[PDB]
Amino acid sequence: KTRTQQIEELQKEWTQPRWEGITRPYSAEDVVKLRGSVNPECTLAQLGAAKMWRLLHGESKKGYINSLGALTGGQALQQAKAGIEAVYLSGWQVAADANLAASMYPDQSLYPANSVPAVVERINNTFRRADQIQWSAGIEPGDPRYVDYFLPIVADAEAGFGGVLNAFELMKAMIEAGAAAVHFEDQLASVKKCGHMGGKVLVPTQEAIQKLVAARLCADVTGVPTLLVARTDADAADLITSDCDPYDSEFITGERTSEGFFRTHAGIEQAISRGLAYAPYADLVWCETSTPDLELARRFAQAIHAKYPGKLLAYNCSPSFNWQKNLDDKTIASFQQQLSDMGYKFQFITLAGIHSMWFNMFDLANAYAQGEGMKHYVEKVQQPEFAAAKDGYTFVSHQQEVGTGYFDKVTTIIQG
Amino acid sequence: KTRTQQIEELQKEWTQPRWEGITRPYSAEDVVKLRGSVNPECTLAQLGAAKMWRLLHGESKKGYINSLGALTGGQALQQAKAGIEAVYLSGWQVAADANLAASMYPDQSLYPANSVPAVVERINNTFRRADQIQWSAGIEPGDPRYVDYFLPIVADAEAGFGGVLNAFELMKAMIEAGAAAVHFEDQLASVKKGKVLVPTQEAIQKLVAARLCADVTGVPTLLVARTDADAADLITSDCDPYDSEFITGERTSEGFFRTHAGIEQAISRGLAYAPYADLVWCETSTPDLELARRFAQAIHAKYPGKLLAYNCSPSFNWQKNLDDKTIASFQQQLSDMGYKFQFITLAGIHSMWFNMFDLANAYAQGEGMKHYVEKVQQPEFAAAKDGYTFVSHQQEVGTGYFDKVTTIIQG
Amino acid sequence: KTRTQQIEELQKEWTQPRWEGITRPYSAEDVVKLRGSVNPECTLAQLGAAKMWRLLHGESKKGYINSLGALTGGQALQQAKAGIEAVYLSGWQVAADANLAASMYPDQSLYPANSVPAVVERINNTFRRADQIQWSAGIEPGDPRYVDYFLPIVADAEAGFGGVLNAFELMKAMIEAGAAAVHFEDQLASVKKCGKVLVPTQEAIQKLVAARLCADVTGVPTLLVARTDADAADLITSDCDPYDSEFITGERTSEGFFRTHAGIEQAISRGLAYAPYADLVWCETSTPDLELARRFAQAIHAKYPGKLLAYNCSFQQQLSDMGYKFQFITLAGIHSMWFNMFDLANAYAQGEGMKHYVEKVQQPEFAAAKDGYTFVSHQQEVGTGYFDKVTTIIQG
Amino acid sequence: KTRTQQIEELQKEWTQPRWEGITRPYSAEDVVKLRGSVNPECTLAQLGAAKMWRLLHGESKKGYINSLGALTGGQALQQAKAGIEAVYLSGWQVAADANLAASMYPDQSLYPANSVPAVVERINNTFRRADQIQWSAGIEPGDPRYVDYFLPIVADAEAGFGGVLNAFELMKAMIEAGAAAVHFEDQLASVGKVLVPTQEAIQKLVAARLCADVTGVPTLLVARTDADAADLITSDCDPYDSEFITGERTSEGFFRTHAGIEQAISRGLAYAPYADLVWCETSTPDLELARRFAQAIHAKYPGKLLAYNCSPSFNWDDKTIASFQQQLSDMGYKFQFITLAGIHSMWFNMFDLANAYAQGEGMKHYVEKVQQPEFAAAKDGYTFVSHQQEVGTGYFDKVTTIIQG
Ligand SMILES: [Hg+2]
Ligand SMILES: [Hg+2]
Ligand SMILES: [Hg+2]
Ligand SMILES: [Hg+2]
Ligand SMILES: [Hg+2]
Ligand SMILES: [Hg+2]
Ligand SMILES: [Hg+2]
Ligand SMILES: [Hg+2]
Ligand SMILES: [Hg+2]
Ligand SMILES: [Hg+2]
Ligand SMILES: [Hg+2]
Ligand SMILES: [Hg+2]
Ligand SMILES: [Hg+2]
Ligand SMILES: [Hg+2]
Ligand SMILES: [Hg+2]
Ligand SMILES: [Hg+2]
Ligand SMILES: [Hg+2]
Ligand SMILES: [Hg+2]
Ligand SMILES: [Hg+2]
Ligand SMILES: [Hg+2]
Ligand SMILES: [Hg+2]
Ligand SMILES: [Mg+2]
Ligand SMILES: [Mg+2]
Ligand SMILES: [Mg+2]
Ligand SMILES: [Mg+2]
Repeated sequence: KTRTQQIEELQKEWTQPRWEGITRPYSAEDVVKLRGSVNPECTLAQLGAAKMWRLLHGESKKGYINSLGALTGGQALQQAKAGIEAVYLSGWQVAADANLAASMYPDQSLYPANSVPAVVERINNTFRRADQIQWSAGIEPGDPRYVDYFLPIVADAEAGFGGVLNAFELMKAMIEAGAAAVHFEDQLASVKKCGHMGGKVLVPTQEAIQKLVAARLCADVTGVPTLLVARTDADAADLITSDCDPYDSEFITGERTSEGFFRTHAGIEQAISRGLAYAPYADLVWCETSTPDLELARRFAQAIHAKYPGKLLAYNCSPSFNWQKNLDDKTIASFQQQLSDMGYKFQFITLAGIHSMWFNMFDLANAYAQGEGMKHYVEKVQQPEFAAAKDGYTFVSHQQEVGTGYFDKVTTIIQG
Repeated sequence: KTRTQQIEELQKEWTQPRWEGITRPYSAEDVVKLRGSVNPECTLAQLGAAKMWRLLHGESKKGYINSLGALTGGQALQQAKAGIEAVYLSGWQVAADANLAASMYPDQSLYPANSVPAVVERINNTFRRADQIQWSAGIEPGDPRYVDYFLPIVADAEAGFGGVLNAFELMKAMIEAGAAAVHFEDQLASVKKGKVLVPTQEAIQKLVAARLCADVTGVPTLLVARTDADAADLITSDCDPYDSEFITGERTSEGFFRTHAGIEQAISRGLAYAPYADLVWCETSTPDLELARRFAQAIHAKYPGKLLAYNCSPSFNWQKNLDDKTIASFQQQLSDMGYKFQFITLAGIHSMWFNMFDLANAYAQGEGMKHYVEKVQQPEFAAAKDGYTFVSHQQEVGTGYFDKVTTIIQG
Repeated sequence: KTRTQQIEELQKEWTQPRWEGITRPYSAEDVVKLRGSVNPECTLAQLGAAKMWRLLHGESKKGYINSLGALTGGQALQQAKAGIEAVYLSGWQVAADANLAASMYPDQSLYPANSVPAVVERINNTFRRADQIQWSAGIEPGDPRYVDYFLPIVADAEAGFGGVLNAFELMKAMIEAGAAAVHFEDQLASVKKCGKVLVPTQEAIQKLVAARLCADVTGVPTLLVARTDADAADLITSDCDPYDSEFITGERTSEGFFRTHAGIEQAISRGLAYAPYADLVWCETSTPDLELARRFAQAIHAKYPGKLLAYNCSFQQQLSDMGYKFQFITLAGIHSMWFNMFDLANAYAQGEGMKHYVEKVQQPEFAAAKDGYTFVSHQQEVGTGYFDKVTTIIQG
Repeated sequence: KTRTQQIEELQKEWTQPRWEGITRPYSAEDVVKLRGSVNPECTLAQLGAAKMWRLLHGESKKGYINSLGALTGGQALQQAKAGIEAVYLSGWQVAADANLAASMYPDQSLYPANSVPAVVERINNTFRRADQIQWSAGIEPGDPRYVDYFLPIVADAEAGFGGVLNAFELMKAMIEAGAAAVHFEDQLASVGKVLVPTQEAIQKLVAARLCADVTGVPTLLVARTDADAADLITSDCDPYDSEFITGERTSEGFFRTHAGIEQAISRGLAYAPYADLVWCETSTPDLELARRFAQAIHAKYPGKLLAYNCSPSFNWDDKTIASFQQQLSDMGYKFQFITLAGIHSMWFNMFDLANAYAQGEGMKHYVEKVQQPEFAAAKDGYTFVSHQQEVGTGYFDKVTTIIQG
């Protein structure tokens, strides 16, 4: 395709409804000059981004997408079998038990920058195998047992691991691996303040914006309409690294710490001002929260929507607290539905996969180690599995689940 | 430390009780010429082997070690916290969800040969973090709240991924990562159509190559010889006269020779591998007591006290029969037969995959937070009384430890 | 695309000239059932295959492709700049200084099976960068200074590291990483007893088939090179294949291997058996011998006229006339690297340090500039200017 | 070993000559509390650190150590056979052709942080193999042909890839892989170059020293300053920098400073008490410029080890070109190195070879450019002529032999 042809096709694409309300501080010619003469296709990223966009605009089963953090390809596989519509890939879970340094870390961006994309690839590879198994058995799209295994993957890009070029390279790796959406945040975890009423440190609004622009540019160069999730940690961060951006002057207290940080007035107002600033550069806005407060959620949503009506929002929980300690059972039950009616169409439990995994190993192990080992394995795992069969669980047939049937057909064809 | 002194040491070490009944077809001098002038220490491998040996000879709580396959450092950590004494690292689980090709594979040796070792390192790194957290908090060995995190790791080396040098290099990767014990099998999974065995002498050479690597590194790693002869009715060649009684003479189109699958063949291989390994294992698909008693009696008629290992996948609805009473005492009856190391190979993957399915099937339907509270958070809070500490997730992964490191540096 | 539709597109493509004379023991239907509902695009593999084919059928500059083994993306970069048309990726070099076990090994298939594909990926990434630098600076295709950086990569899959499924997975890795051609051999390197050991003919054929099936499943027309080590191997693992009976003496070794009559006659029967399943046939050799080369070629062409051959290295022109259209020195990259490092360091260690660096490297680099060598400007070569543009665009 | 014994041994060790002039803002008890009850041995790191220290204190052949940037284990191997006493591992070379993202990058800390440590491991493994070959052939320390393959490795940690914890973890990976020395800098390539406040740069040097102490290995720490060409600084939080801070702030919010040898010297003097070596990065080779820095450093810290580099992006009179490294040695620059020697050697020669080869009469140029010169060099110690042996074919043949009885 000629350069001029590529420029014209982009200019036209940015007029499409997918890009309504999105701001780009660069031109189509800027994008096309960074591509090179050959631009490799990223099939899974293309499919994931398209699918995610549709689910967020009327095709989800419940009107909203609710996800659970997953740290292995196999956890994501079971989610797809259970009916989950999008996979959430948590950086925290990766730091603790699935990173490339092969170490257990706390959530402070200590792992090698290419660790999340590595997990994205594992998940997509698992999805491909399942799809192959299914296709080779002749079960085709639109069959009474046809499971669509390619769930869009939402991945945690932390703060980009450095400057704008670092965020640019990480975005590229996420896309090449097949992620459907990526989230960037405005706190600098690498410099969290120690001691004295310390905590998370924000970067100036402008710096956080350049990272979103860096991720959008990389996406545009590759030609995939990847969803960009702008996250703000300003609700709880009362420290900023600098006062260079006039937009933040109203939250700057004047006091300075020994590191050179400037104190700010933390709270929903600062969160709202970050939310509004990132809105035109992202497809989804997320305001990090630590408590299940429906009223605060409404307020945050109303504020963003007064300026950007219909803007898509995301809502999380780790969860770090005891929901039952904070709320009554009926509110716990209708929590996600209420959020959805406020505009939170993407909701998730960030650490569900690790809590699920670690707790169940502990539970089985604890009984097993005391004796009567096989009875515990039978009562805690096998019996529950047989009962789950009715619901779509097929791992009871463990050889087939991992491709044994698929590879047998390969073998038979080769020696055919 | 010089060559002669190294030679002298080895010779003396081999007269120690650890090596009783063990045959090595080479010399101490052969071992030392393969070492180099500098031989890096393997602290974790050393500690795990010595501990694993002690547990198998009287220091285990129940008289036997019962394990569960783990595929993440975190699963292992929870086992350590629950009182498990050794970690079993299954090749099947790695092929399915934790290998270096980042792909889901069936159990046919398709993943890159350095994958199990990578998981060993992950596990030991998880244990190193837990131990540091504990130590930083002032809790030391002897202290009643001290938890010994360095559980010996038993790893799956399949058939070595090639010839003797491949097996030699794999053993080496295993030891440098810190495995305490390693198992090698006599089937050739790269051709599973049923299972296919290699000649008895070929299997023995792989065991020899593994033992040689360990002696070169200088670590007493435990070697587990596994035989798949109970289910293998094919052999690659008739070159070994030891195998002639099971070879009928019939050859298949692939050039393989038919044999007679059964405990008789299993017994023959077990007897041949015995003098070369610390433990002997006859892989089974059916957890069957009479079969197990028959195998152990056979081995023990010839090598009294030989330590055995027993596994189960286990197969679907296997308990479908044995009465509940046989199911509950199953592991104790085995221990009395000599099976001191028992393990459920796919426990970890079943545990993980099923629970994710269970949580997600309910959550995808609605009332999402209720299901999370009822299936996870509530049960977690109730297990805190038993030693589960992940209820406080930030402390578990080292936030407190690293915050302290930051503090020492800043001030 | 529909299953049936996919099946039809496959039947039709197998009638095209690209596949004349190639045998496939399976059906299109078989191929399609293994694909899945989604088959990711492999852009670089497609381009590499299409280009390697065209170069072998009239578009090379000299009527033949001569390559040099490369072990780093940078080495490949310099080759592209100097005018080479195809990159040769040696497994021996990978085993010695570029494998995923991070160790130095002899050539005995000791390294992790995904190691070669990892280097294929590095080379392709280096090429993408050079291309981006050139494109971002305006130089477009057809420019009097435009260098086509996407050189087809020929990579060594050894014996596929195990059975038919491992070869299948290895081929998949090669293709996903962007290889244009891959070679499989009939010796079992993991068993070189204290010479070479061949596997029955049917076994080597099963691997060629597995390799071709994966390429067909991916939809990429990757070139498959069948290599035979039978010219020097006098040992075989088994006598199960009737086709090999005439070379088998009956003598058997302590390992249970059968002695065979090695020589060109053994190489010719393997060459002939593999011909229909491969795009190129290669009978590995150690010394340049035109008469031997002429004999192997006449024997293959008597049954498969036109069959392209590969030649492990006016010498070159006659070979080319005989059909040896792909010629290469497998270990050039490592000899080039280690020798020059030794040269430079030997002198440097003695004294007059900067003088030796200037005469052995700087001066010569300067003279090189006139021939298309651009690394004298190393900040630019590595993309400092490309990322400068990225930065500039993001910040305004 | 007891917590108490550990603290005690640690204290006595800090009074040893290895540590004179070095400041540690933390106590022995702090170190031991971060260790864990089991502390795995780091054999290669111990050997390389001890050896590097000895070389720098009289045991080198020429009075100074001159190195060349290497990016593959094989390149290091040839340096060992060539007489080089220390291996230099450049981050620039790693960015361009040997990083874990498998991509070619400019030198702006864009590659995965565990990339350099991965190359350290490759180099040490190659050395292990070369040593095994030798030992298995009966050759031992003292044999007229015995080569000491374990050269200390000097490795580039750039700026630690983040905050103090990233720097801590990076150092941990360098030591576990077996590096003998590591360099950290005060610029922010992630951001001409921008410097960080002096206290921050120092915090990274302490983070690295702390990890080494916890591991129990006396690793060498090289403090590098980029202040000779840096006119920007991220903040004015450190009074120690106040005199170079002009007052004019940039649009990014960075502050302008007065760049020059005077800036480098103050960074140089501020890092001295925390590093084992001090290095003031340089673009142009000026002896006088190098003399002022050295003298200036020594006024306050007599006999402080200094390091000096050459890209050389340059284009170097012949007499001064030939005595250059001899003169620096006299100023106190005991560790000298050509950072990109490795990549230019490799890339240029492949260009030279391929260029000739592509034209025609290929076999001819290969023989003339590589093979003939290799035979000629065998005389001087080059052994790759016998390539099967160099990589261990003979060592693995012995293994096979012992195994099959
Ligand atoms: Hg892509
Ligand atoms: Hg603090
Ligand atoms: Hg990009
Ligand atoms: Hg600013
Ligand atoms: Hg919020
Ligand atoms: Hg939530
Ligand atoms: Hg070790
Ligand atoms: Hg070893
Ligand atoms: Hg035999
Ligand atoms: Hg059995
Ligand atoms: Hg069992
Ligand atoms: Hg692909
Ligand atoms: Hg394939
Ligand atoms: Hg056969
Ligand atoms: Hg030949
Ligand atoms: Hg040649
Ligand atoms: Hg270590
Ligand atoms: Hg450390
Ligand atoms: Hg400061
Ligand atoms: Hg300087
Ligand atoms: Hg220099
Ligand atoms: Mg996160
Ligand atoms: Mg297994
Ligand atoms: Mg090869
Ligand atoms: Mg550097």
